[PDB]
Amino acid sequence: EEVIDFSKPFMSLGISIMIKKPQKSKPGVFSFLDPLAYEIWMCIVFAYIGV
Amino acid sequence: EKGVQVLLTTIGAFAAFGLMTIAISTDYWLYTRALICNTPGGLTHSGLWRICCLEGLKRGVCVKINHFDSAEYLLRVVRASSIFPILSAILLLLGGVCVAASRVYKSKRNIILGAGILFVAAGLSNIIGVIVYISANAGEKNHYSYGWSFYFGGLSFILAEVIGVLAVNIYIERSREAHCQSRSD
Repeated sequence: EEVIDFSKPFMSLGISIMIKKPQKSKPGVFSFLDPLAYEIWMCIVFAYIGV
Repeated sequence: EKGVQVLLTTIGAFAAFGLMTIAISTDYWLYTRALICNTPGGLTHSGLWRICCLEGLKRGVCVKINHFDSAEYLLRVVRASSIFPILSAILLLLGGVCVAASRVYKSKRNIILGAGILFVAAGLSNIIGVIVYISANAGEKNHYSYGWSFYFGGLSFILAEVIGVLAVNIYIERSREAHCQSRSD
């Protein structure tokens, strides 16, 4: 701008983040526990013990 | 009788060992389509170690399989080593040897027991190897199929379990005979 003259921006932008699209993750061993949180499983174990 | 049961046990041990060695050495486990076939890809028949192209310009050439996330790494290692089918074959061999010894040291009755334990453990190891193989093949190129080597492994598993049953029955009969003879004496 010190040596030329600009116009008002015709397109405003900024820095941003590019990532690879999340894919269907390869199922993990012990993915059969995913429907319930770990805390539920531990409470189940200790309720079994207590009962 | 006892003799025929022992004969069946030894025959089954030999047959299962042979089938499993054949399946391990053989390279006809999986029929699929692969990118590295010189033209989604070309037909291939694979195994545990090497893969061979069929119906292609590079027909008949067989090349070592290029394997390669901690769990994925461990699975790849176990699949590459194929330690579980090999262990199954080794345990079958040792069980057959123990049976042959039982054909000599007729007094020691805790031998035809080790044979049965080894046969059952071999069946379990074969199950594990099959699971590992199937899991590792999958990734994330269709209409794939399994060959006669895979079913040789399955037959080996079935035979091993059967002969383990027979060996345990033999141990039962022998221990019962000895115990009844002793108590009545």
